[PDB]
Amino acid sequence: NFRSFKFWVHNDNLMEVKTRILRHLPVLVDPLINTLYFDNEHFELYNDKLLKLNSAPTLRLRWTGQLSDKPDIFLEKKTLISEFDLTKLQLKQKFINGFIFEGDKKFKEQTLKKLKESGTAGRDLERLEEDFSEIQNFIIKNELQPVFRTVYTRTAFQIPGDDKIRVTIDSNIVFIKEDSFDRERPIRDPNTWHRTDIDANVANPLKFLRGGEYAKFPYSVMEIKVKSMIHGQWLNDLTNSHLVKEIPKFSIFVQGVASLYGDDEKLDILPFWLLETDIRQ
Repeated sequence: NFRSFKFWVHNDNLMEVKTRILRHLPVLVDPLINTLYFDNEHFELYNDKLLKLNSAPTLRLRWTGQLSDKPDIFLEKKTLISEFDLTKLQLKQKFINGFIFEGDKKFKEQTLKKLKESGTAGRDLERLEEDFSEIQNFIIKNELQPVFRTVYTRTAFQIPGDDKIRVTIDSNIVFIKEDSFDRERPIRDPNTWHRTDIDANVANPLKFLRGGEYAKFPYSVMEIKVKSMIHGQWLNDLTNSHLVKEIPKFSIFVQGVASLYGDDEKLDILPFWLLETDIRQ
């Protein structure tokens, strides 16, 4: 309450797993989700998240669909305190560079000003202000920058107004480098919050992606957030089944860093989840 459990699901079992969940939870009803994770060039956040030091926050920009359609963009900081705490800010696209590269305070200022004018309670205005400051200071203090993106499609299962259980399955998971590490020819321009090729509004925006710039993850990732390892019993039948493979402490952030940069001599440590196994057997 609330506990998170993560599983890998083989493509061969994906449809059966979905049909089983659907018997107990309605499904929300194609667009890619983009999650663009931050770290510094020493991979400190990755190191902490894997060793489990310093509350091990992760930080990402998240938006759905094609950046062209002007989606909402979230900047989200997640920290495990038995319970994950999430600080989530909605950022207007054109302020992102200033906010993450230049310590700009003006988007916060304008936002609070508007909300205050329209009648948001003081206690709320103040909480929002703390959220802005905590995320920006986190970025500045630790020299965080956008490093890599995960892209995937999500199927989400959830009974309205019911907290007990909630289930997501993410498929088509791909990791893509988006760092400004190289002083010449950085993948992402150092003053631009995202690499601009893959977000271009064109037929194939992945045209210029190089092999060493992406990695595919082979399984779907199912997360069950509950109020198996650490009404309720379809859950047991499912998760004690050959159909899902529970993976204690799985982190998509850690996996993406390892998959992309492990062969590039940036990392001292790698996760060992125990992907040589056939997860079906």
